[PDB]
Order: sequence, then C-alpha cells, then structure tokens
Amino acid sequence: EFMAIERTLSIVKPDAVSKNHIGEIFARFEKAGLKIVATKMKHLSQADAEGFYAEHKERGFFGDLVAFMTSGPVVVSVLEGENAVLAHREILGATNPKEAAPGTIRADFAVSIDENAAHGSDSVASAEREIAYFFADNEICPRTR
Amino acid sequence: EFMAIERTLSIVKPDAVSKNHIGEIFARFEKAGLKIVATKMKHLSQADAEGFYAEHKERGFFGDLVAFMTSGPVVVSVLEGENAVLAHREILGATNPKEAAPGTIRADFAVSIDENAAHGSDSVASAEREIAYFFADNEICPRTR
Repeated sequence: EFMAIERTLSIVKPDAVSKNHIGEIFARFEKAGLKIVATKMKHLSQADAEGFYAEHKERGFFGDLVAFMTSGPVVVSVLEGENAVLAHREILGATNPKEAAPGTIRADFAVSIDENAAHGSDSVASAEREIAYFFADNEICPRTR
Repeated sequence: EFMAIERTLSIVKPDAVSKNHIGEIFARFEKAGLKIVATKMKHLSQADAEGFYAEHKERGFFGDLVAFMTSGPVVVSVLEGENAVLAHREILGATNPKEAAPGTIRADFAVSIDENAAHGSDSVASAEREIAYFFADNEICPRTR
C-alpha cells in the first residue's frame, strides 16, 4: 500500500441506467483497481434527491437537477481503494462531458453536463457525507475472501 | 416483441465478487438485451443462504454450498427481458464450468461447479420464488425513461 484506502460514492445516473451502461461503468471501476463494497438500484423520490443535493436547494439549476435525478432508476454504490476519491474522478473524467478526456465515463456515455452519466464524490469529506446519506454502515460489505 | 417478457434472478457469487468481475458479468447481461431492474450487494447470513436453498437442506452438498455462499459478499439482481430465464442461462453457460461453452460466464470466470461464479434461475416458476425471496415487489425498479 502506498496511498490511503478511501471510500467514495458512485451513482450511475438515470441516463446511463436507461441506456444499459451499468456493467460497462462498473467494469471500469474494477479495471482501475477499485472494489465495489456496496451497491443498490433505487428510484429516488423527490425528497431523496432534494436531500442529497440540499447544499444547492436555492440554486437555479436545482429544480432541473432534481427532476433529472428522479426521472428513472439509478444505481448507488460505494467504491473502495487506494486514493479512491481521486482515482474515481480520473475514471469519470471532467464533470462536463464536453471537457472530459477521451476514454473517460463522461466522454463515452454522455454529451452534456446536465445529464452526465455518473456521479462521483468530490472529496474525502463529501464522500463520507454522501455514503452516509445512502448507506447504513452495516450495509457496506467488506471483502472477506 | 416476439417472446414474453420475463424476470429472472441473478447472483454474482462470492468468488466472482472477490475477483472483481461484477462489471464484466453485468455488461454481458446488458449486451444480451437484458435490463437490470433491481440489484443489491449483500453478505448472506447462514440463515439467508439456507432459506434460499431450502429445497436441498437434506442433501450432502448443502453444507458446503451454504458455507461457500456465505464466505463473502454477493450481488443479487433481477434481470428483465424477452425470454429472460433462458436467455440468461445461455449467457451463463452450463452450471458445470467444465461443460460450459466458450465465451459464457461459467467458462470465463470459474473452473468448478462448487464455485461457479454466478447463479441464474432455472425456470420461470423458480424465478418467481427466487426473486420474491430477495426482493419486495416495490423494490424492483421499472424503466421509466
């Protein structure tokens, strides 16, 4: 081990779920050495989505964001690995798919920032909050084999 | 539509989870036209596994099966699509990896029948039972987009 093991939140957003890219996206996580240690498919209620993005409730984009993130089922996951927060963001690419590097999830599975295929926690601090929002601690499944 | 839409249970077993093949296996489901309409990662308790395989509780292989299926986390999913029960079994390949056709999940991710990477429901009838074992009806997430 050379970097601290971290946990970060992934969401496969309703666009990428609807286009059946869950496996492709998961496979990218695993290829990069991250471990999926929790996952569940959910259709977010309005309150679920509003609570997750509560920091931004007064922002102009909030309504559309909440509508999109409740428009179809998502997959929420916890990814574990060395340097996971930044490693995940590297795989994801830039938040804006138009700026995302070739071969990244945003570049390959999205075209615009409003529907950009996947979420990743921005920081170690925000990951702790985001994971706790969707998962009980005892829901997370450490590897035992 | 030319065949009835069916739902079937998938389990990515503790071996394939431990070797980080969840994405690869999911991607195969989606490539074959199946939709993941529910999924969750779980570490089965002894009672969970014994209840799922209750038909076989008096069989000689039962103890080892239960030990294996509780040895690490699994991913349980519901797959939906035309002819899904048999379509899933075609992707999985023979239950015995030594008999499984090249390019199937059992052939590619397993070597022996006791730890054979993945479960698929045997029939429409057993799928109904198996899905109901792990999922509430309202847990399943129909596509809305």
